Parts: sequence; structure tokens; C-alpha cells
Amino acid sequence: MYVKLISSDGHEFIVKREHALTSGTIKAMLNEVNFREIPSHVLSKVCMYFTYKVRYTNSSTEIPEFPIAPEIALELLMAANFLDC
Amino acid sequence: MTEYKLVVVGADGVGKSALTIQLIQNHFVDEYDPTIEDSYRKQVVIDGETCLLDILDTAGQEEYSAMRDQYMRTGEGFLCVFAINNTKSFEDIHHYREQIKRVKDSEDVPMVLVGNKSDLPSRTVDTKQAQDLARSYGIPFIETSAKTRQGVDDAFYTLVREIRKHKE
Amino acid sequence: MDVFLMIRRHKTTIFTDAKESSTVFELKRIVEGILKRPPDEQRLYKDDQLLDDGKTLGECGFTSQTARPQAPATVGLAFRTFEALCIEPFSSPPELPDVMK
Amino acid sequence: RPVLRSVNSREPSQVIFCNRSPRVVLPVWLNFDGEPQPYPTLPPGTGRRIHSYRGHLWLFRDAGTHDGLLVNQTELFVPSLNVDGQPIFANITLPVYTLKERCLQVVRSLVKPENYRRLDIVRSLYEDLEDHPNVQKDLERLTQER
Ligand SMILES: CC(C)[C@@H](C(=O)N1C[C@H](O)C[C@H]1C(=O)NCc1ccc2cnn(C)c2c1)n1nnc2c1CC[C@H](CCCN1CCCN(c3nccc(-c4noc([C@@]5(C)CCCc6sc(N)c(C#N)c65)n4)n3)[C@@H](C)C1)C2
Ligand SMILES: Nc1nc2c(ncn2[C@@H]2O[C@H](COP(=O)(O)OP(=O)(O)O)[C@@H](O)[C@H]2O)c(=O)[nH]1
Ligand SMILES: [Mg+2]
Repeated sequence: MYVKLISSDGHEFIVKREHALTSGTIKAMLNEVNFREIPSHVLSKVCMYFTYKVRYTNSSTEIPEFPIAPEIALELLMAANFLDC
Repeated sequence: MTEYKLVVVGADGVGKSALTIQLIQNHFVDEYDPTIEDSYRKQVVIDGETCLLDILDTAGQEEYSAMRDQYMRTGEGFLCVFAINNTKSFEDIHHYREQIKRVKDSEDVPMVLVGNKSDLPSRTVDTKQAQDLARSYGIPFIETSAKTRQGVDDAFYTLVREIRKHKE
Repeated sequence: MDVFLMIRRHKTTIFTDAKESSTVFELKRIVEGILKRPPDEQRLYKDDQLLDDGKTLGECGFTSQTARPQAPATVGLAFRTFEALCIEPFSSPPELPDVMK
Repeated sequence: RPVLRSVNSREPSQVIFCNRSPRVVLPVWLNFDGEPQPYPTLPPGTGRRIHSYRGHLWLFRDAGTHDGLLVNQTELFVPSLNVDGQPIFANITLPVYTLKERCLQVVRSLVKPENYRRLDIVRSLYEDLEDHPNVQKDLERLTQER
């Protein structure tokens, strides 16, 4: 099963349902979820965190650092605060 | 006039007090109170340099308080002494080095392994065992006898040189 | 072993994972289950390189070092003549505040 | 009184600290009264054979920022007795931080605390930025989660 996430600028991000449930706010709402508060370059980064979380939670290998460019840090912080992830 | 703070540690009865009194007062004490801990100062010429040696002859029961931790933290070099006729004293060396590493917040602390009472025939710890232990620690191993004065000056002067190499 | 990708066409981005040994055709079947288009009507790209169905993903250039969960590799997708590859760019972050240097 | 404390077992236990994280690890030992006691740090990718005791409690933090870290996939490490002298391994890694906490870390590392409130964010996040990682507070949370 997959979930479709719509950014505020109309980009469509299709992610595995289990990946989207990492967000508390998406979990509460739940096939398609529209976000007027997250642009595409931020929501794309958010989806990278989703696969990162599901891959490395309870991982028996070492966990790499999640990278965050300074230019996206402030907007990503607001998104994560809104998504509860 | 440079000063070197030396601390002599090891199990009770290994010869810490006898080694120290032999270095400063140049005589062998047959029965020094196992309870008296004191510091001794001596002006010595080591490799042409006149130094003040501040030797702590530790004694008493264990105490893992902040105050005793800090007291030992001030020592720049440690003489870890065991007796060749006492296996337990050799087995305790690991614990003494571990506590030195903890308070010095480092694993590269100037120290010398000392096998005392080398004048006694009743050996229970082999010199090869001590050489191997010293090699794994990366420290010199010196065989001493406070009674015959064997290696006594060498043990203390080598610890001073280990501090100098560490101070550079 | 596992490579993490984001397959992009126009304003659609698919976050999925695959095995480094899996082939390009097998990745088109993954897209089929999502976008309801058969592999015969899909063209996959790595940058501007048309990917041959028979080659594995590793042989195309997707490796664990370059296709990480936190940094997936981009795979362009075209649907059928075949259309020219078109990837609509994401939005842009604002200028970095001076308090952030 | 504190539940999270070391047991005074006095039974030695050989342990290997292994920093498999990109951070400088601050090993923190909870003494017999539950107080945190810092130990020498581990640069990234470094191992160290340490001398501990049975029933002693350990946690690991970022030496510079006190960010939380995991040991053997969990928050705390308690070595037991060695079986046939083989050492007990402690694999220290990053956790999977929440995206919000990872963002807080990156903003904390870029902005100076005086200029925290000069950012174009919500006032709620101004408090989250100033709420730096805290070992004593994490002990309260772990005590209650028990
Ligand atoms: C109380 C704590 C020290 C603690 C402990 O060790 N921990 C807590 C965590 O588990 C980790 C572990 C630890 O730190 N590992 C060392 C270490 C080092 C580097 C690194 C780097 N990273 N890491 C994580 C590191 C960890 N702890 N918890 N339980 C116990 C202890 C301490 C030992 C207790 C059992 C001892 C029983 N003895 C009775 C018989 C005779 N014995 C004896 N008799 C008289 C005196 C002494 C003695 N020993 O040292 C000293 C000196 C003077 C010399 C020297 C410097 C200091 S400093 C100080 N205060 C001293 C004193 N008095 C000394 N004299 N010894 C000895 C051999 C055994 C059981
Ligand atoms: N044969 C011999 N006996 C020693 C030597 N050093 C110390 N002793 C004896 O070992 C006993 C304990 O020595 P002591 O100085 O009290 O050691 P401490 O308890 O570590 O300070 C004393 O009765 C000494 O006479 C040595 O080098 N040779
Ligand atoms: Mg004495």
C-alpha cells in the first residue's frame, strides 16, 4: 500500500504507507493527503526522512547522520513540527 | 629548580614505604606502620638537572571519594609496586593502573612497574610475566630491592624521565 | 544491496527501494503497480541516460553509496511515440538569514 | 532513592566501548546514587577496552552538545558478568532522531543562542531551540517510562 502526499505547489509524492505513518499528523488523518503548508523541496526532504527512519530504526548496522542543508533547516523544522515526526 | 610529583602505589606490604625511605633517607626500614601515609621531598640531580621530588607514599584503606580522587590526580607520575613473592600484589596492579587512568582522564600516564623484594629467593611472580605486563602497558619494568638498594634509584629516576618525555 | 530511489516525472515523485542486483525491467514493473502503466510504455533514465531493461540497477550506476535512504538517486521516467523526459523542478528555499551566516 | 543507579556489586566486568557514530561520545556512568559521572571521551570510529563492574549503568551522549546516543540499540547499557572471560560489547551509535529534533540540532549548530529568536519561525520553536539536551532531564523521563 502507498500514500500520495501533495505539496503546496502541487507536487505529488508517492510513498509506502508504512513510511508515511512515521508522521504523527499523517497517522491521525489516516490514500491521498494534501498539505498547503509544506512546499515541494521540503516535502521531498520529509519523504527522505521517512525512508531513513524505517530503514534505520532498530538497525543492526551503524546509523548515518541525517543531512540537513542550512538553507532548508528552518522550513524543515516547521514541517516536522507540523507533521509530528 | 623543577618539581616532579611522584606517587607510589601498590598493595599493602609490597614495600612502598621501604622503597621511599631508602631513596630519601638511605636506609632500610624493617617495619614501617602500614597506616602512615606521608609525602617526602628531596633535592636530587637527575641527568644533570637539579629536581625537587615530591614523593607520596600512599597507605590506608581504599577511598573512592572526590577528595582522594583529586589528591591522586595531582601526581605527575606513578610507581606501581608489587612484591615478587606475592601473586595477589601482582594481580592488583591492573586495578591500580585502572584507577590511575580514571583520575588522570588519560590512558598515557607516566608510570613505572616495580617488582620489589628482588632479594628474596621465594619468587612467585615470574620476571617474564612482569615484562609482558609492562610491554602491554608500554611502560618500563624495573626490579628493585629496598633492602639491597637494587634498582631503587633507577625506579624513581626512570619515572622522572617518563614524566619529562611526557612533558614534551 | 539495497538502493533507494525517487522516480520523477512531471510533478510526480515515487519514493521506492530496490535491490542493486534487480534489473531495470523489474523496476518498471514496480512503477506499473503504482502508476498503472505497463513496462512497454515506460522509459527510465539516470540523469540523461536511457536505461536498458536487461541491465541491473548496479550496472546503471545505482549503488548503496550513491542511493541512500536519506539521499536517494533520481530516476527519470517517460511514458509513451515516447514523450521527452520532463521533470518539473521543486520549489526553492529562501535566502539564508544572516543569523545563519 | 533514584531507581536509575548502579549496583554496588564490586564484581569486575570487562567491556568494549565502540563508537560507531560520527560524534564524539561522552560515556556517562550513573554512580551508586544515580548521579551522572563523565568518563574520557571516544572520537568517532574508536574502540576502548574498559574496566567496569556487574550491574553498573551507562549512557552515552555527544560530548559537545549532549545529544542522545544509543548503545546496543537502546538507551542504557548494563554489563553483566563475563562468560569465560569474553568481553561484553557496547556498540554506540546514533539514534534515529525525530526529524524535528534533528532540525533543532542543525539550527542550534548554525545560529547563536542570542539570535535564536531572530529566526523566521513560530514562537513555539523559539522555546524548543533553547531547550538544549539535558542529561538530568532525560534521567527523569527514563525513570518515569520505567
Ligand atoms: C568507584 C569507582 C572507581 C568504580 C569504578 O571503578 N568504575 C565505575 C564504572 O564501572 C567504571 C569503573 C572505572 O572507573 N574503571 C576504570 C576506568 C579507567 C579508564 C576509563 C576510560 N573510560 N572508562 C569507562 C574508564 C574506566 N567502582 N565501582 N565499583 C568498584 C569501583 C572501584 C573498585 C571497587 C573494588 C576494589 C576492591 N579493592 C579491595 C582490595 C585492595 N585494593 C586496594 N586496596 C587499597 C587501595 C587500593 C587503591 N586503588 O587505587 C588506589 C589509588 C591510591 C591509586 C590509583 C589512583 C587512585 S584514585 C583513588 N580514589 C585511589 C584510592 N584509594 C587511587 N589505591 N586498592 C584493590 C586492588 C581492590 C569496586
Ligand atoms: N626482603 C625485602 N623486604 C622488604 C623490601 N621492601 C619492603 N620489605 C619488607 O616488607 C614489609 C612491608 O614493607 P612496607 O615498607 O611497609 O610496604 P608498604 O606496606 O607497601 O608501604 C616490611 O616489613 C619490609 O621490611 C625489600 O626490598 N626486600
Ligand atoms: Mg607503607
